[PDB]
Formats: sequence, C-alpha cells, structure tokens
Amino acid sequence: MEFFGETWRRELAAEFEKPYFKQLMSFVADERSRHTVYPPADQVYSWTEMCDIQDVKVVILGQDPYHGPNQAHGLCFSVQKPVPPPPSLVNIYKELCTDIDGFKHPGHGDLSGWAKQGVLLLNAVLTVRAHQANSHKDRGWETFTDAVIKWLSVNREGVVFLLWGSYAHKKGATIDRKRHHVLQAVHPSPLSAHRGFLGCKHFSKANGLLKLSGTEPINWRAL
Amino acid sequence: NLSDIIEKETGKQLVIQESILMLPEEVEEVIGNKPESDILVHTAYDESTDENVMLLTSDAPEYKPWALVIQDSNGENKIKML
Repeated sequence: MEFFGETWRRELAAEFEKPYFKQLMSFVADERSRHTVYPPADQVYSWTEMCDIQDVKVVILGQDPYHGPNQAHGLCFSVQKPVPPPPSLVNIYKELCTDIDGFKHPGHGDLSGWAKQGVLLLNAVLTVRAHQANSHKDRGWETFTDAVIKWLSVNREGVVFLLWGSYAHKKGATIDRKRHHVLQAVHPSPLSAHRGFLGCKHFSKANGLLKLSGTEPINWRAL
Repeated sequence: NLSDIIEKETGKQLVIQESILMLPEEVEEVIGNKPESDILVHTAYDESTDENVMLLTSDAPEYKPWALVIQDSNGENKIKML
C-alpha cells in the first residue's frame, strides 16, 4: 500500500480493512478535496518508512502534525529542512546539549536521522487541516495509533517509551510495564519545559535502558 | 484569528509555530488558575525580544482565548488572563 513501509503493512494489515480506518481515509480524502491538509499524503506514514518495525528501539509520542506550510512531514516534533525548529523542538535540542555530551544543534529540525536508527517518532493524530490545530481529532487516527502502540507493546520487548506531557502519558498508560521501559516527563513546550522537561535526561537514560538488553544505543547526535 | 488576537494584546504581528494540547492540571500551577477544560498552547517566537509568546485557548473547534503568556530566555513568565 502506497506510502506505507511493507514490514509495517504486513503487521498492521487487519486495521486497514476495518470500517473505522476506511471511514478515516475518506474523511482525509474529503478534507484534501476542499482544503490543504498536512502533512502531504506521501509523508503521512513517513515513520513507517525510515526503519523496519522490528528495528524500533525507542518511541517518542506526539500529538497532531504541525499545521503551517512545510512544517510537518510525518514524524513527531521534526520539521522539514530548512524550517526552523518549533518551540518544543528548541527545548528538545536544549535538553540534548546538556544530556548528550558532544551533541551539537544540527542547524535544522529534521529528525530523520533518529528515525533511521529505530526511533519511532509517532504522532497520535496523523493529519491536520492547514492552520487549524487538532482539527482532525477523533476521526479515526487515535484508534489506529492506539493499534500501532498496542502492537509494539505485545510483540516486541525492551522498547523504551518516552512520554512527554499528560496526553502522551495517557496514550501510553497500557504499555506492558513488564516487557518495556516507560519514562515520563512534562511537555517540552516553553509553558512547561523548565518544570521537568529540562534535566529529564531521557535520551541518555533511554541508552542506559537499551544497554540492559545488550541493545546498541541510539546515537542522538546523528541528525 | 489567533495571531490577530496576539497582535491586539501585545502589538506584535507573529506566526504561531505549534499548538500543544494540555490538561487543565498540566497548566494550572504555571498559570495560577485552572481552566474549565483542555488548553491548546499556541506558541510563536518573537525574534526581536527573544521571547516565547503563548496564546492559550480552549480546544478546537472553539479556540476560545483563555490566557496569554510572554516568556523570556530563562523561562520567566508574564501572564495575562484574557
């Protein structure tokens, strides 16, 4: 299926045939017929394409896609080169500077270099109408991403979930705490970041957790 | 709509870069008041003043303005209930 990496399709295939997903697709088609929707159709499932499903080592959850021109490209927090890092990403990058020695602001906000190493950058909602935050909520995506998160909780082991802000804590509340590692913090948004996101050291702690499986760490620096 | 709301309040014509949903409890201590329901934290950067400028609204589809926060480099806030 178009735009969806095959190791992902194989495993999630039941979902696509389900009424709710089919009704999601034609909601999205309708939206595109009449408005601009972000990200572009061919980048909605970018996260399925940067790595294989077996190779996922870390999960970072997001909400919905940036709603400005050229920002979203189907990975949570990341922006298409050369868009400036949004305010939350600025704070993510601030945390990396003090958490990961040698980390250097890469001079862009494209996080694909993480995704290619097994960092699943998953928004819970996958599309948005231009200029309208949260405008595609409860149209089916929540249900589908719940399906993706379940599948990873059930079928993989030792995956580190980094959950930022309460909505993301919520979305990860059923992750099997025996088979996986969940780390929680408040959102990197400027409203909250100096209130627990800065100093959370999630990126090194993740690599500390990976090392217990004899799993090779994420090189957070390769952006 | 929303950047006009920012302009009226602060005289700055700015571009919202992101909108983050937060629980009432998530926003309460920072703001010193609890909103009736979820809030979207809509954030622009004012490059002139090196300030993060946040317009908190209710969720889509209403986006009713709740509060405006102006944050400096070290994260100190100036808060105005709307």
